[PDB]
Amino acid sequence: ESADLRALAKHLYDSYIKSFPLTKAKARAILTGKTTDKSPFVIYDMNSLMMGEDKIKEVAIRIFQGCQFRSVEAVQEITEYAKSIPGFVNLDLNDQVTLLKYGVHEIIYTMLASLMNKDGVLISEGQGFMTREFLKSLRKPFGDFMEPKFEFAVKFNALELDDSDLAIFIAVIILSGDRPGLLNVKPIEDIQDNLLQALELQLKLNHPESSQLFAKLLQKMTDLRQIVTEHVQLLQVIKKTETDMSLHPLLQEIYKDL
Ligand SMILES: *c1ccc([N+](=O)[O-])cc1C(=O)Nc1ccc(C(N)=O)cc1
Ligand SMILES: CCCCCCCCC(=O)O
Repeated sequence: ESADLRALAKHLYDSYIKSFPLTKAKARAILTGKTTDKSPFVIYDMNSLMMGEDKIKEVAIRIFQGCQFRSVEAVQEITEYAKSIPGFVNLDLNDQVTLLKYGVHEIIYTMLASLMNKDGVLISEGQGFMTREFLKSLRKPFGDFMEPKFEFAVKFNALELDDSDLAIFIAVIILSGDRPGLLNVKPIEDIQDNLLQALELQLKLNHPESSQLFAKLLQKMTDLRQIVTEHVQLLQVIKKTETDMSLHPLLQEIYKDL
């Protein structure tokens, strides 16, 4: 019944709003100049960077650590959203951990796109805006850290998803079931099947003139999978380049053996 899928969609959107404080709708209002929201301070060089902590350890490292800790914050919100996905907390505890371990970066980036346009990314819960060129201008290893996220976000944002779409899409991601190590795959797939049904109906209702958006959105799951695997290699590069730099353990466990 369509009715139960709508209720699932409504449930997930509600928990998404409750777990993610900077929605795509707010981020768009911030990025496009709307009077519901206030203007970000735009970091685009070192000096504007050094005025940012007024208004909102070398430069590239300082930024990379803020990105690092800003990532843990996202994992916490994602983990809290996950708990609301019906059936998730009833799964084998070890499979929960595995679903999160693998899903978290594909969801963090997917929701991260909401904060991006081709020019840069919202930072410090939308109060800041660090330009894409300033990030690309950073020293050798960190200079290329965020570029592939921007490239993805540009293509992803072209789908023009709203938060109510993303809430279901993100749940679909978490409940994959093709994740390595999963002890009991069938109840995960039963959940994902319901979510995908929910996602599909949601996209047809919310984007009726958007042909095959459902298919096109699932295909984007390929780009996410690429980003995450690409992202871990540059992590290993920096751990060996900067012996002195400390990756958060919560994040370390995410990359442990992929
Ligand atoms: C930055 C630097 C390092 C890592 N990492 O080793 O996992 C991750 C990041 C990163 O993506 N940080 C981030 C993600 C999402 C947001 C957000 N949605 O606001 C902020 C920062
Ligand atoms: C999106 C919040 C991040 C705060 C500033 C830290 C830099 C992270 C980034 O470049 O995305």
